[PDB]
Amino acid sequence: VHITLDPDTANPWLILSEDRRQVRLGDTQQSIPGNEERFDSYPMVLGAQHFHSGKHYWEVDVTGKEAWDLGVCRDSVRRKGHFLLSSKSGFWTIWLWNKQKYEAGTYPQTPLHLQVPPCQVGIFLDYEAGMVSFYNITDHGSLIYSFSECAFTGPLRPFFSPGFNDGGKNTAPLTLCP
Ligand SMILES: CSc1cc(F)ccc1-c1ccc(C(=O)NCC2CCCCC2)c(S(C)(=O)=O)c1
Repeated sequence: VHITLDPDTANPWLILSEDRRQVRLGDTQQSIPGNEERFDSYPMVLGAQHFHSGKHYWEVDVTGKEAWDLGVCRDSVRRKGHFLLSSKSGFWTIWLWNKQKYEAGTYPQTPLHLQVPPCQVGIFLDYEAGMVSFYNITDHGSLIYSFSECAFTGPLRPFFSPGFNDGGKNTAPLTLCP
C-alpha cells in the first residue's frame, strides 16, 4: 500500500502537501480543530494506514534536516500532552537529534554510529516477525537498526516527525518516496 499522511493526526506546527506524501514545519502554528486524534504538544503525524498483519515498506527523504524521528507506533498511542517514545508507550522509532546524533528508541537509548548521514531512510515492518528495520539508503542500503521480538498484538501506524520548531534550522521537508 502507498503510505499517506493522516491530516487529522498532524500537530498544528505541521504543513502537509496536497498529496499527503510530504510534511514540514511551519513558521507558525496553523489554526485547525482540536480533535481527539491530533498530536497537540509535538510536531508529529501518523500515516493513514492501519497495519494488522504482513510486511510493509516505505522510504523517507530527510535531506538537509538537522533532526527527525521515523518509525511505527500503536494505533492506541496517546495524542495529548507529553510522553516518551518508548516501546512501553507503543513506539518503535529512530531519530536524529542536533545534526549529528542518531539514536534508536530502546531503553536505555542505543546510539547509532552512521559514518554516512542518510538522505533517505528505508523502513520495513514485519508484523508477524515482530520486526521494525531501518536502512541507510545513502550508504548503499546498510542496516541502521532493527527492533526485534516486538510482539505486536494490535493495529500499527507509520509514525513521523520532521523535528521541533527551531528558528528555521529544520524547515526542510520529510517526503515519502515512490
Ligand atoms: C517530536 S519527537 C522528535 C523529533 C525529532 F526530530 C527528533 C527526535 C524526537 C524525539 C525522540 C525521542 C524522544 C524521547 O521520548 N526520548 C526518550 C527516550 C525514548 C526511548 C526510551 C528511553 C527514553 C523525544 S521526546 C518525546 O522526549 O521529546 C523526541
